[PDB]
Amino acid sequence: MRGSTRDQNGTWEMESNENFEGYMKALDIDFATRKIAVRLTQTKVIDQDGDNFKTKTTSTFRNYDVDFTVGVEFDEYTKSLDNRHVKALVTWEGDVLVCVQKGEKENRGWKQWIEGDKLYLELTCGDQVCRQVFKKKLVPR
Repeated sequence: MRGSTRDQNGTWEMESNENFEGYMKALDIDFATRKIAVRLTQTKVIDQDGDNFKTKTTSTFRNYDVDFTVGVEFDEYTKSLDNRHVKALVTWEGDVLVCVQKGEKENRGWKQWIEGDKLYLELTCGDQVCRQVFKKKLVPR
């Protein structure tokens, strides 16, 4: 994948989500939670000021909010998911925003990037990959 810009500011609405179930299962998220969440549309709001990100990902079930500074390791406590601690680090690879979440689970993290007018997010855990695509609702520019 390739990002067309590093500017991810805006509000984005999920248009597709594939293998979210597998990703959730890899995280040991319980059956009932997976069934509720799997096909609920998510909205993602990104407020990005240089290296500082505040993100909110919302549905009518749960929200999944995380704030970070690019290039600064942090203790991510995953209360909205599996209630674990990971050492999270978000870096740029080109114009792809890459997060590695070090901890118990292998190969855990995500990659987020813009292609033109859409936002893409690939979430990984173990041997599972979830691919999400979001259409634009609002961007500043």
